Amino acid sequence: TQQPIVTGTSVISMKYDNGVIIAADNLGSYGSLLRFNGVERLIPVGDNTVVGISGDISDMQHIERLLKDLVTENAYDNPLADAEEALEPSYIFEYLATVMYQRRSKMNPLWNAIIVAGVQSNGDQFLRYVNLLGVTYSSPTLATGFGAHMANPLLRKVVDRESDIPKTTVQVAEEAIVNAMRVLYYRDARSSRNFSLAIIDKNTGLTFKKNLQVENMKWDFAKDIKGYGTQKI
Amino acid sequence: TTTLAFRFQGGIIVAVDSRATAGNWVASQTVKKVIEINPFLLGTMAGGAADCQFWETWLGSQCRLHELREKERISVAAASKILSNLVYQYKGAGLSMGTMICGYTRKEGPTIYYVDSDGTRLKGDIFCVGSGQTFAYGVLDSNYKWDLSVEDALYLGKRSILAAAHRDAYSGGSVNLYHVTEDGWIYHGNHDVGELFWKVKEEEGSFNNVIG
Amino acid sequence: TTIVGVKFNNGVVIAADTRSTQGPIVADKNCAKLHRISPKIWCAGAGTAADTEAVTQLIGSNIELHSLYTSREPRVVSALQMLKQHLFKYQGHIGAYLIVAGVDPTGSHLFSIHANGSTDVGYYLSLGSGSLAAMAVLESHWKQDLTKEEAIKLASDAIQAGIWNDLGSGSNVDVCVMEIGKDAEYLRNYLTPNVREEKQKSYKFPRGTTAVLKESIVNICD
Amino acid sequence: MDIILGIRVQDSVILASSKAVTRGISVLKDSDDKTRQLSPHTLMSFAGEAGDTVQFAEYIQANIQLYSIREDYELSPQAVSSFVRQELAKSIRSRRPYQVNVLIGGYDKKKNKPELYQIDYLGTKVELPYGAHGYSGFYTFSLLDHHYRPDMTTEEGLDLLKLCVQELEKRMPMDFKGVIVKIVDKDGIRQVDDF
Amino acid sequence: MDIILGIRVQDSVILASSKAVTRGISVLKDSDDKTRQLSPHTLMSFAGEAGDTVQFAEYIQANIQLYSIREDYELSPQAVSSFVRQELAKSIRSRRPYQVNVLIGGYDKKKNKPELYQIDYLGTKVELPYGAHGYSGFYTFSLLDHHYRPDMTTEEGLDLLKLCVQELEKRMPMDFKGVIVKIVDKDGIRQVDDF
Amino acid sequence: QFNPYGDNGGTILGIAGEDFAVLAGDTRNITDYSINSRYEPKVFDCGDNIVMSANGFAADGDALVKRFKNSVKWYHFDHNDKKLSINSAARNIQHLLYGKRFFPYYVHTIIAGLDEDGKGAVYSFDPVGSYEREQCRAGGAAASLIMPFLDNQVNFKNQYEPGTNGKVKKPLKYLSVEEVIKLVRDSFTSATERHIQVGDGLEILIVTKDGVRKEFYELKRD
Amino acid sequence: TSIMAVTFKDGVILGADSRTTTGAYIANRVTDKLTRVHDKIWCCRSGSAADTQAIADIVQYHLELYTSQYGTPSTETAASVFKELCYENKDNLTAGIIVAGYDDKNKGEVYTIPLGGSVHKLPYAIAGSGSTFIYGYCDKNFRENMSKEETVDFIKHSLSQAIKWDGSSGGVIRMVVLTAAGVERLIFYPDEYEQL
Amino acid sequence: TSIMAVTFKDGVILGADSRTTTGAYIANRVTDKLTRVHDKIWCCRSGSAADTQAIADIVQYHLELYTSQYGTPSTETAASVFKELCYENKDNLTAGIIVAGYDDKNKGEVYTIPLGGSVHKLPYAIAGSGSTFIYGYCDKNFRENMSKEETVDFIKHSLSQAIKWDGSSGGVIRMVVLTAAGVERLIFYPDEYEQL
Amino acid sequence: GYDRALSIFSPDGHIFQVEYALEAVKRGTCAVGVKGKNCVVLGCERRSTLKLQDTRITPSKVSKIDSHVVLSFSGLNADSRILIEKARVEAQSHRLTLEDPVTVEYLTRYVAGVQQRYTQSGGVR
Amino acid sequence: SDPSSINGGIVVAMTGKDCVAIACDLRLGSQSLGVSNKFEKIFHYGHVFLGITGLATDVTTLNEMFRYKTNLYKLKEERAIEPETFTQLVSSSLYERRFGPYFVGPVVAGINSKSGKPFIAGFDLIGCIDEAKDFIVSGTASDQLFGMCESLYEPNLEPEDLFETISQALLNAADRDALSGWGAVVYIIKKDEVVKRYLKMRQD
Ligand SMILES: [Mg+2]
Ligand SMILES: [Mg+2]
Ligand SMILES: [Mg+2]
Ligand SMILES: [Mg+2]
Repeated sequence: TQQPIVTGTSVISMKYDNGVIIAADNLGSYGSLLRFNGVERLIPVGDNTVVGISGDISDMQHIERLLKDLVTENAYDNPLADAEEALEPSYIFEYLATVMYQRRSKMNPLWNAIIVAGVQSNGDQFLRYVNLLGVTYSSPTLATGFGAHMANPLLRKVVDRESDIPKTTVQVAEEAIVNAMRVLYYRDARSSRNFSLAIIDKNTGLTFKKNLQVENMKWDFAKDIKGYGTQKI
Repeated sequence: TTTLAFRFQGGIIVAVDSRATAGNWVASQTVKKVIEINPFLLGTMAGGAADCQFWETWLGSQCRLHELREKERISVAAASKILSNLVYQYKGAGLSMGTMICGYTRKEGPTIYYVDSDGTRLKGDIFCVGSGQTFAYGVLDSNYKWDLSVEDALYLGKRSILAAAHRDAYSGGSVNLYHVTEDGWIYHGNHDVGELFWKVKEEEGSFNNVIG
Repeated sequence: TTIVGVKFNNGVVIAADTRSTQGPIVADKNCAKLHRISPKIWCAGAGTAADTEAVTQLIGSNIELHSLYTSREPRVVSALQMLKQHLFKYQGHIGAYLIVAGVDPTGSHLFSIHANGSTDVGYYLSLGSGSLAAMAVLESHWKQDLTKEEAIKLASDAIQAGIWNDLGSGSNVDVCVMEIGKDAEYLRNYLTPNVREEKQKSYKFPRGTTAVLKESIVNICD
Repeated sequence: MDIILGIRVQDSVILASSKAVTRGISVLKDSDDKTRQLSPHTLMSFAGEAGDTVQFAEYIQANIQLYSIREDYELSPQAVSSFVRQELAKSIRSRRPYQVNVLIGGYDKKKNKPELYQIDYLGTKVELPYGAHGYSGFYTFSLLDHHYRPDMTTEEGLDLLKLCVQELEKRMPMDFKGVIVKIVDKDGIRQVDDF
Repeated sequence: MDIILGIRVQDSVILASSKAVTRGISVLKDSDDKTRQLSPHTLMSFAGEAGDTVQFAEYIQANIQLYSIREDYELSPQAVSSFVRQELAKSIRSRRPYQVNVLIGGYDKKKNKPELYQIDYLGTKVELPYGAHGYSGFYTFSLLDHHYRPDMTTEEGLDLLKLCVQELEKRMPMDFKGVIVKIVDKDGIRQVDDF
Repeated sequence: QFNPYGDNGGTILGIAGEDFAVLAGDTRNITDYSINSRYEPKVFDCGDNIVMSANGFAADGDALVKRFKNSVKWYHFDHNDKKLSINSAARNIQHLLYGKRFFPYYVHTIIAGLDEDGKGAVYSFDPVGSYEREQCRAGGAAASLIMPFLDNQVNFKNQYEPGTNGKVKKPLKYLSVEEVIKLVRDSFTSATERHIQVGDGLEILIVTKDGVRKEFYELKRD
Repeated sequence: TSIMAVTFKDGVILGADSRTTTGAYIANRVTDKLTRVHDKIWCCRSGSAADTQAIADIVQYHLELYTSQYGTPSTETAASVFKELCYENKDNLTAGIIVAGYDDKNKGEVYTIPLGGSVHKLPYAIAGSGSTFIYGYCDKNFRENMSKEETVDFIKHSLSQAIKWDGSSGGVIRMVVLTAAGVERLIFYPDEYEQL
Repeated sequence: TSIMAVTFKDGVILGADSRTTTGAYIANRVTDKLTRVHDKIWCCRSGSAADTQAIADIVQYHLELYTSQYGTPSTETAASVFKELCYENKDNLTAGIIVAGYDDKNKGEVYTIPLGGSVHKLPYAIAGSGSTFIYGYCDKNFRENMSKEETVDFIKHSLSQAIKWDGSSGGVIRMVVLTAAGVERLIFYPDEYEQL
Repeated sequence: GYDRALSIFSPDGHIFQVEYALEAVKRGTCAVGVKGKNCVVLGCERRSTLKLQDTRITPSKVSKIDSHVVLSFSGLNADSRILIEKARVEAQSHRLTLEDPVTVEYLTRYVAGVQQRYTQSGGVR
Repeated sequence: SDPSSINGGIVVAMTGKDCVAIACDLRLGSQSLGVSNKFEKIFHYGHVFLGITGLATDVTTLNEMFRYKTNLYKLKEERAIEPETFTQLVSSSLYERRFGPYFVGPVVAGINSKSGKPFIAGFDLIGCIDEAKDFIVSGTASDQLFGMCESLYEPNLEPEDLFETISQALLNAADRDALSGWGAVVYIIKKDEVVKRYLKMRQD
C-alpha cells in the first residue's frame, strides 16, 4: 500500500497507417507544486518500442531500470539479439503487464499507468495499456489520466475504428497529437508546456523528438472577459 | 435457502429448496443443494454456495479414501466430524456453511448430524437450516410424529419446504426430495413450486391467505 | 450529462445531450435539458435532474413576475443573479449546474453557474460529466467571430464528443439559438444519431399465453 | 414485549400477547397485559420500544374514547386503524419516532364481520386473516398458512393459536412466559383466563 | 451454551448444565450434554463460543485419557484442573484464543474428598464449594450463599440445585430447556435421568 | 488506501442448443465513465472445443482465462493428449477460483461447449467457484436486464398454452442456432439501450462438433 | 490562485492570475479575480469562487448604499465591511481577500483579509496558494514609492513565478491600476511573462 | 528545515539552517544538517532526524566498504545508494535528502531525493519545509558557473529568506564548500544574515 | 540434519540393517501370544540373571495401548517405548477424529507403518 | 435500512394503440418475510391511474394525499384532473419534500379525455418527471423490467396484445426478484372502459 509522491500526468498515443505516435510532457509534479521540469517519461527500448509512463516517478525510474536490464539479459547468449531475436513491443508489454499484476496482487503496486507503443517485426502496429491494477486494453487511440478524458475524444475523431488506420497519415496523426497536448495544457492543472513526442514507423523507424512546446495558443479573447456576471469595467 | 432433514420410524427424510441469491437478485432457481456422497450418505448445503459445494465434494473424496484404507464405508459420525474439524481450522476466516450430514450405517442406524461454519456439530432427529428454517420448523414441528408413514413423511418434508418457499423471499424454485433407509438413499424427484403450490392449495385447501 | 454554450456574431447558442441516468441505468433516453427561463433566456442544466428543473422553473416564474412588474423584457444577469443567490443559499445541496444564455435589451450573454453558487463568463462553456470531451472540441475548434451556422456546428460537435466518449451522456442533441432581434428557436432533437436498429424478431405473444385468475370491469365514472 | 399474534376467524378476531417484561437479565414481570381496549368492539395489542408502547397505546385510547363521547357513536375498526396508521406515519418523521408495532382486532357491527389490522411503527397498514409482529411471524405465518381456514369457529381459532404458542415455546430462544388471549366479537371483548 | 452450575457437598460434586443449543432465533436442540468425562472420577462441564467448547473439551479429554493409559493411573482432580488451566492460560495469548469456560468436578480417591474447580477462558482457576459461569452466577451465588451447608448429602445438594434451576427458570430471559445433572463421587460418574 | 479491484463493465451471455452452444459478450471495456476500448474481446477459444469468458474486473478475468488455457495445456501433457471434457473443465475452474477464496477473482465466469454426448452445454461460476450447468445464463453488468428475458424466450417461463386455462405449460424445446443468435442480438441491443457500460460491439463464439466459429455485430457507441 | 496588490508612488495596482480549478481540472483559464466593489476600491479574490463572489456582491451592495447616504467610502471602510462578513461567518467561508483602493487624501492603500477574518494594512500584499512560492522574491524586490512601470514589473515578475510553481495558478496575468487619473486594466499573456 | 546545494565554477556548496523541532519547540537550535558520507560527498538532511541519520550512517558505511574494494565512489553512486534505501523503504521513511559531491572528472554534482525515493540530477537543489518560500527567489537569481563568493551569497540570501518565513527553520546558516582545494566549513550567524 | 542412508540394499538384494534388527529381536526375551475361542493370552519370558529386581516398578512387558488392545514385544526395550508411545497417541487421535477406538488391525497397521518408515528414511536405523 | 427496498414491489406502465396498460405485483414484505399477498400498488383518481412502488407507508400516504388533492381539484375546477396535469401535481408534491423525501417511485398512466392521447410518466423520489412514449418501470425489479420491456415492447399494440406483453414483462421480472411477486394485477385502459385482471404467477 502506497501513495504516489512525484507524479507525471497524461501519456497520449494513437495508431496511424505505418506506425504509432506517443507523447507525454516533461513535468514531475509534487502535489500542486510543479517541482521538476526536465523529466523524460517516454523511454525507448531498442529501436522498435517506446514505453510511455504516467503516475509515480520513483516507480517509473524503477521500471526504467527493469527495461534497461531486460535489454541486457536478452543479449546474453543471443547472436540474433539485433535481428530475429530482438525484443518486440509485445514481449516488453507482456513483461510489464505481468509485473504490474503481480505487484497489485501482493498489495504493493507500481503506482503507474503505462502505454507501450511500437511496431512488431512483421510491421504490425502495437499499442497497449497497463496500469497499477494490472488492467490491460488495446485501442486505436490510448491515453492516461486527463488524456483519457480530453485527448481520446479528439484522437477518436481522426481514428474512430480499425478501418480508419490505413487512411490516417503520419502528418495528420502527429497534428492530432500535438493539438491534444495543447488542449491538455489549457485544461490540466498538472501539465507543462514542454513535452516529448516519439514516432515508431515501419519504414523510417524510431524518431524521438525532444523539447517540443505547445504553440499557437488562443489567449487574446481573455482581455474581453471582465468580472463574473454583472461587472462592466 | 431452506433445507431440512428428519428421522422417523421409516428412516430419514431430506428436503431442500433450490434458490440461490445475490442480495435481492434471484441468481438461480435450479441449484442442487443435496450432494450424494455415497449410496448411504447425503449432505445438505446452506450459506455460501461455493463453500458448501467445494467442501462437501471434498468431503466425498475423504469418505472414499476412508473405505479404501479401511475396507468399510465411513460412519456418519466420522464423516460429519471430518467436515466440522475442517471448518474449525478455518474459523474466523469467513466461511459460511449450514450443513446436515444424513446417512444410514449398520452400526449407527439412520443418523443426522448438523454441522456449521463456526464449528458446531450436533446429532439430532430434526433440523431445519437456512434463511427459511423457521418457516420450515413451524410446519414440520406441528405435524411431526415418529410414526409417520414413508408417504406422510415424504409429503411433510415436501410441504415444509413449500411453506418456507412461500414466505421466505430467499427460498424457492423447486423442492428436491430424498428418503434414506437401511438400503441407502432413494431420490423422490424435483418438484417445481410453480406447479406444486397450486396443486397443494387445491388438494389440501390450505394457503387461504393467497388470492386463489 | 454534457451541456455547452457558444457565443457568435449576433447572439448565443446552447446545446445538450438527452440522456438521464440512475447509476449505470439509462432512465430516460430523450429528456429535455434545455429549459426556458423566459422567451429569450434559455438554460442548459446538468446535475440532479429534479433540481435543475425546479430551480429553472422557480427563477423563470419570478422572472416573469419581474418582467410584468417592470414593463421590460427580462435580462440574463437577473436570471444569473437570482439563480446564483438561490444556489448559494443552499450551500451546494441543490445539485444544479447551469449554462445560462439569452438575449435582452443589453445584448447577448453567456454564463455558467455551479451548484455552490459561483458564476463564469465566457465565449464558450461546457458543464456535466461529458464537459471534458466537449471542452476538448471547443478548445480545438473555437475562434473569435463565428457565424450562427458555425456556432451551431461547434456546439453540436462538442455535445457529440460527450455522447460518444462519456458514458454519462448519450442519445440525441438538442440545440437552442438566441439571436439579437429575432425569436429564440428551440431545436428539439436537432440531431438523432442513435436510432435503435430494427429488432431481429417480434415478441408479440399468442393471445391466451398469460394465465389469468380473475377479471372485472373497473368503474371510473360517477 | 416481543410476541403479539392475531387470528381472524368466522365471527371473531383473536389476539394473543406475551406476558413477559424483560429488562437486562431479569424477567421483571410475568403477567403483563400488552393491550388496550380502544372501544367496546375494538382491541389493540402492541410491542416495541419500552415506554413508547404504553404511551402510544394509551394516547390512541384517549383519542378514540374522546371521539366516542363527542359523537355518541363507535368508530369502525377500519376507521380506527386508519387513525392509528396516520399517527404512526406522522411519528416516523418526528424528532423522536414512536417505535411501536400494533395489531388492531375489531368487530364491525355494521358489517357483522371481524377485522384484523397489522400496522408497524412506520405506519404500514395491512388487513389480514392472521398477523404477527417481530420474530413470532417467522414461525407462525407458515404454520397458519397450513392449518388456517377462513370459516373456522372461535374454538377452532383458539386451538390453532395453541399450535402457534406451542411452536414458539419450542423454537424461540427466549422465555416469554405464555400469553394473554382475548376475543373480539359481536358481543365485545373478553379474556380467556386459562391458556 | 450459557448455564453451567456446580455444587460440592459432603461426599460428591454435582454438575448441572443447560440442554439448549441456540443459534439465531432457533433452538436447534433441547437435549445437549455440555460435559465430557475426563477420567472415571473427573467430569468437565463447559460453556462459551460455539465450536470452541466441544473442540476444547474433547482435546482435554484426549490428553487426560492418554495420560491414564501411559501411567496406568488416574490423575487427581487438582492435577487435571492445573493442566486445564495452563492450556487456557496459553490459549489466551494465542492468535485465536479458546473462548471456553469450564467447571471441573472430581472425586479425589486418595483424599476421599470431592473437589470443584471453576476456570474461565483466561485461565483463572479457583476451588469452590459452589460455582457457575455466565449470568447464572448472578442469581445462584447469593441463593447458595444462603441455603448451602458444607456437610450436605448428595440428596440435599440436588434439592439445593432444584432451587437454583427454579430461580433461573423464573428470572432468566432465555429458555435454556432444563438441565442435565451429573454426580461425581467415590463410585465414579452417574447421570440423574429425571430432573 | 490502495483498492486492488476495479470494474471494467461489459456483459456476457451463454446459451446451449441441442448440438451447439454460443457464448456472447460485448466488446466495450470501461472504467468509471470513460471508454478504454470499443473492441477488447473477452470471450476466448481455449482449445478442446471450450469457449470461456470471465467478466467483471478484467485483470482478474485475463489472469483466470490465462490459467485455464494453461490448465488445458498441462492436462494434455499429463494425460496422453486426452480431450478435456466440459464437465471436467468446469470442475477444474472451480478449484482455480476457490483457490483464491480469501482474495477472490472478481469475475463472473461462463464457459460453453459440448458435453460427452454431443449436446450443447453452458456452465456458470460465481467469483469463488460455485458452479452449475444450465441451458441459459447472462453475466456481468447487464445480467439483471437480460436474464429474465432469457427465462421467458429460451425456457418459456410464464408462457402457457393458449386456451388451456393456464393449465398446460408451453412445451420446452431446443432452439436452432439461427433463433439463438436472434435472441442474443436482441438481448444485447436491449441491454445497450438501458445500460451505459454495454455497447460498441457484440462478438459471439459458436461451438459445434466442427469447431469454434465467430460472428461480430456493431452496437450503439454512445 | 496567485493574487497580489501593491501600493506605489501614484496609487495602487492589483494583480491576479486567471485560473479557476476543480481538483486538477481547469474549469476556467480566463477568470477575472480582480473585482470592483466601488469606482476606485477593488479586491483580489482567492479561495472558494462561490464564497468570494457572494461576499463581493454583498460588499458592493453595502458600499453602493453607503455612497447614496454618506458619499465616497474610504478604503478602510470597504475593508471593514469585508472583515465583518469574513469574521462573523468564518465557520462557513473559505475566502482570502485583498482589498485595495485609492483616496485623494490617503493615496493607495492595501488591506489583506486572511481566513479567520482578521485585517492587516500593508504596503503590499500577496495571497492565494501561489503566494507561498514568492514570499522570498517579493520581500527582496519590493520597495516603497516605486513608479507605475516598476510596480507593473514587480507584479508581472512575481506572479510569473507564482504561476510557474503553483499548478493551481495559471493563464493570463490581469492587473488593475488605481490612480487619480482613473482606472486602467492591464493583461499579460503567457508568451510574454513565461520567459521572464 | 531549509536546505540547499548549488553547483558553481569550481565545485559545489551545500547550505542548511540549524533548527531541529518537535512541534513548535526547538529541540536543537545549533543542529548540523550537512553530513559527510565520504571525503567529498556530503548530503543535506531534511525530514525525520532519526530516519535521515540512520540512512546517512548506512550510506557512509556502504561507501567506506565501496572505497576499500573499488576506490573513490562517484557522486552518482552515492546518490544511488541513498535512493535504494529511500525507495525500497518508502513506507517507513520521512526523508528528503540532497546529495552533493566533487569529482575531478565530473566537478560539482547535485542530486535531490524527495519522499518517494526518486532521483533528480540538477544544477542546484532546494528542499525542506522552508524551501517553498524561495522557489521564486532561487529560480530568478541562480546562474550557472557562478564564482565561490557569488554562490555563497546566493545560498546566504536564499536561506535567509527561507528562515525568515518558515518558523520550522532558523538558527545559524551552515555551509560546506566542495572543491579540488579540499573541504571548507562556513557558518553565518543571525545578526549577519537576518538584515540582508 | 543427519542425512545418511543407513538402511540400503546390498548386492544380493538384502537390506542388512533391517536384517540385523531381526538379530536384536532374536536375542530379546521370548514372547508368545495364543488366541482362544473368546480371549487372547500374551505370555512373556523374563531373564532370570536378575535378582534384586524391583517388580513393582520395573517396566512390565505387556503394554496397554488402549483399554481394549495390548502390545508386547521382543528386542531392544528402549526402542519399544518409542513405538508404544506413538501407538498410544494414535489411539487417542483415532477416538478423537473417528469417534471410535482403533481396530486391532488398524493399530497394528499403524505401528507397522512407523517401523517400515524407519527402514527408508535418512539418518535413522 | 434502504427504505426503497424494505417492502419490495414493482410497477410497470405501457402505451399501445389508443390504450394504456399499468400493472403491479401484490407483495408486501418486511425484508425476507413476506407479510401480505393483497397489497395493491395501483390507484386511480377519476380516469387517471397512479402506481407507487417503494416504502409502503409512503405509498399509502401519497395515495391518501393525491385522493385529497384531486378531490379538491374536482370541486374547484368542476372537472376531473387529466394525466398531464396530475403528473405536474405529483412532481410539485414530491419536490416539496426535497430534503426529507417520500421513498417512492410513482408511475402515472391514463388517457387524456379531451385529446384521446395515451399518456404515461414516471418519477424519481424527488419529483423529476420521466416522460415516455413506450414504457415506464419502477420498483425493486426495475432493472429486470427495463430488460423485459426493452426487448418485448413494440409500438401500437392492441389492448389484448398489450395485455400479454406487459403481463409477460412483469411476471418474468418479478421472478428474478426476491422482493417482488406473490401475485400480479394488470389494468388495461381505453377511452372509456377499464379491465382489471389478476395474473396467476409462482408464489415463492
Ligand atoms: Mg420465496
Ligand atoms: Mg456516451
Ligand atoms: Mg517510521
Ligand atoms: Mg524563523
